[PDB]
Amino acid sequence: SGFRKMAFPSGKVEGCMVQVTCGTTTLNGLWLDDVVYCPRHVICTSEDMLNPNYEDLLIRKSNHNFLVQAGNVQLRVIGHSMQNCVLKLKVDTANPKTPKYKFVRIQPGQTFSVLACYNGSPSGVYQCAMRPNFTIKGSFLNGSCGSVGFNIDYDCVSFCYMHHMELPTGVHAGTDLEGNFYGPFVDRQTAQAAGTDTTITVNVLAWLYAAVINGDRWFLNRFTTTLNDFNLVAMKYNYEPLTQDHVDILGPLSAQTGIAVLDMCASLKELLQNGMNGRTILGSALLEDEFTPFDVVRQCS
Amino acid sequence: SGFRKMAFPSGKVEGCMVQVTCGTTTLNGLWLDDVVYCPRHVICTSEDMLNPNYEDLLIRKSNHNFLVQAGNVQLRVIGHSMQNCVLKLKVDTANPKTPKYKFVRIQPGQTFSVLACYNGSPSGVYQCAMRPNFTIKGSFLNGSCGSVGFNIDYDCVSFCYMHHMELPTGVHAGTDLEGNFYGPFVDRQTAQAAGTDTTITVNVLAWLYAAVINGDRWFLNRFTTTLNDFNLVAMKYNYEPLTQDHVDILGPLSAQTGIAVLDMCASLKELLQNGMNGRTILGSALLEDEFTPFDVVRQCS
Ligand SMILES: Cc1ccc(NC(=O)c2ccc(CN3CCNCC3)cc2)cc1Nc1nc(-c2cccnc2)cs1
Ligand SMILES: Cc1ccc(NC(=O)c2ccc(CN3CCNCC3)cc2)cc1Nc1nc(-c2cccnc2)cs1
Repeated sequence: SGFRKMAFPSGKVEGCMVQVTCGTTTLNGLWLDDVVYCPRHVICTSEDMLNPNYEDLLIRKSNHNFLVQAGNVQLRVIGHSMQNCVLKLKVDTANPKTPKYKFVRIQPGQTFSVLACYNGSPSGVYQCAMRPNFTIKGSFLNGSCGSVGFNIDYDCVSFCYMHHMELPTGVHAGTDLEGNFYGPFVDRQTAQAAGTDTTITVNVLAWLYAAVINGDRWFLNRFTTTLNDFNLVAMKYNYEPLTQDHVDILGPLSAQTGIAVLDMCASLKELLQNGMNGRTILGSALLEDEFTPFDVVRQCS
Repeated sequence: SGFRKMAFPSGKVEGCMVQVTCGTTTLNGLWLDDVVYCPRHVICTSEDMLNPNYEDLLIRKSNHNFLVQAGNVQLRVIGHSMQNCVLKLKVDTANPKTPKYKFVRIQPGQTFSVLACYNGSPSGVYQCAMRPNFTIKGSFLNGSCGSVGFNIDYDCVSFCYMHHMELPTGVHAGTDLEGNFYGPFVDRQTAQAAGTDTTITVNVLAWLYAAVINGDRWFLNRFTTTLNDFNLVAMKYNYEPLTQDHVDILGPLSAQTGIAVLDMCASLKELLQNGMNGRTILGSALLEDEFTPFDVVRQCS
C-alpha cells in the first residue's frame, strides 16, 4: 500500500556521470563506452551567448581544450564532434561501468527519472513528466546542465533527456541524447518562453485508479459518461482529449478495480466541476497528472 | 529553480541488496562487510505469527537453512545471531561494494530515502519522513521487507530504517539497523495500529521558505506574530509546537529570504485559518511537511 513519486534506482546512471570543463565553464557529461556526451553550450563564452555559431566555436577547439574527469581520474579526449545540440567527446578509455543502454525519445505525458548532478557528482534523484508543452518541471541549479533523465527496463537504461537550460518561469528544457531539443527551444539567449500547458488526462485517470487500489473511494459515483461528453468537459478545464487508445491503455487498471474507464471519467468530471470539498486523494488536494498508467501498475498491487 | 521530492542517489545502497530465503519465505537483506542484515520474521512459519518466540525459532535454525543470493552468486552463511528484531547472517565473503557507512537512528520529523526492493532486486527510490507517530507513509508491497532507508553525507551512507510491516491504515513500520523498532510496534500479529499523528511545523515553515526562494510569494504578509501566539494556533490545527531551536534552525533560510521566522509564522497562521483560496504553493494545494530545513537548503539556491 501507499503511493509515492518513485524514481528508478539511479546506480547504473551514477557510474556514467563525469565532469566536462572547457575554459571556465564546467558541467556534467554522460560517459558510455568510449564517448562522453554533454551539452554543446559548454564551448560558449560570455561574449557568445546572443548569436553563437557553434560550428565556428567547435572548429576553433582542440581535444586538449576539453578536460574530462571521471571521479578522480582524468580521461584523455581523442576526438570531438557535434551532434545537433550535444557534443560527443571520444575518450581513450571505455567506461567499465557502461550499462546496457538505449537512446529513446519520449512523448509528452510520459515520465522519467532525473539524476541531478553537479561537477560530475550525482546529487539527487527525482521523478519528472514531459509536459504537453515539452518543458519539464525539474529541480535544477546552475551547474546542473548535462544531467540526464532515464527509465530502466530490466537491466537496460533508456536515456531520454539531457538538461540544457532553465526558462524564465523556472521550468526546464533540454534534448534527447541525439541532441534534438524537446519543444521549440534553442541553446542560446532569446526571449523564448514555455507555451501554454495542459493537464495530462490519461495520467489523472491512472492516478484515480491508484487511489482506488489504495482505498480512496470517496470520489466514486454510480454514473457513467460517454467519451464525447467527457471530452466536452475536458476541453473546458484545459485537459487533453481522452482517446480510445487511452481507454484501452487503462484496461488493466479498470479490470483490477472493476471500475469502467467511462465510469471513472464521470468521477473526474465531478471533481473538475465541484472540487474536492476539502478532501484529499492519495495525500494530494489537487488532481495529479505526472503518473502514467504504467507507473501506477508498476507501483501498485 | 523548482522543488521536488528528491531522494539521494541510490547506487551505494543498490550494491548492498541481497535476497534472503528461509523455508518458503523470501525477503531482502543488506550485505555490509561479511554480514547480511534482515528482518528476523524471515524465520516465521504460518503457524507461528500469533505468539512466536523468536529465540526458540532461531535456536532451531542452522546456517544451511538460510539461502542468501547476491545477484547471481549464492553466499555461504557461516554464522547466525539475533539482534533485537533483525537477524545478522555472517557470510564467508565480504561485500566488495560496501560503502563507508553508519547505523544512525533518526528522529520523528527527519527525512530519508527508501530503496524499495523485491527478491533482493532494487525496484524504486523515494523520499520519506519519519512521522511524529513513528510510522512512515511508504510505498511497499508484499516482499518488500528488508528494504532500507538511508541518507548520504559525502561518501558515507547513514542507514536509518529497515522495513518490517504494513499497519492496517496502509502506513509502514520498521526498525533502525540495530533492530529496534521505531514506535510502539512489534513484529508479530496483534491489533496494533498507528497512533494519532501531527503535522511537522518546522518542516512546513522550511517548505514555505523553499516556496519564497522559488518565487511563490502570495501567502506573505506584513504581520509578525509571537512564538507563544503562534503556538496557540498550532495546537488548534494539530501542528507540533515550534521551539526556539526550530527558529534557530530556520535561521539560514530566514537570512537568505530576508523574512523573519516569526514573520513567516504569521503567514502560516493565516493559511491555517483561511486556507489557500484556490491557490497553490510549489505545486501543492496543501501545506507540505516532509521537507526538513536541511532538505530545503540542500536543494534550493
Ligand atoms: C542554454 C544555455 C546557453 C549558453 C549557456 N552559457 C552561457 O551563457 C555562458 C557560458 C560561459 C560564460 C563564461 N564564464 C562565466 C563564468 N562562469 C564560467 C563561464 C558565460 C555564459 C548556458 C545555457 N544554459 C544554462 N542553463 C542554466 C541553468 C540554470 C539553472 C538550472 N538549469 C539550468 C543556466 S545557463
Ligand atoms: C511483521 C511480520 C511478522 C511476520 C510475518 N510473516 C508471516 O506472517 C508469515 C511468514 C511465513 C508464512 C508461511 N509461508 C506463507 C506463504 N509464503 C511463504 C511463507 C506465513 C506468514 C510478516 C511480517 N511482516 C509483513 N509485512 C508485510 C508487508 C506488506 C506490504 C508492505 N509492507 C509489508 C506483509 S507481512
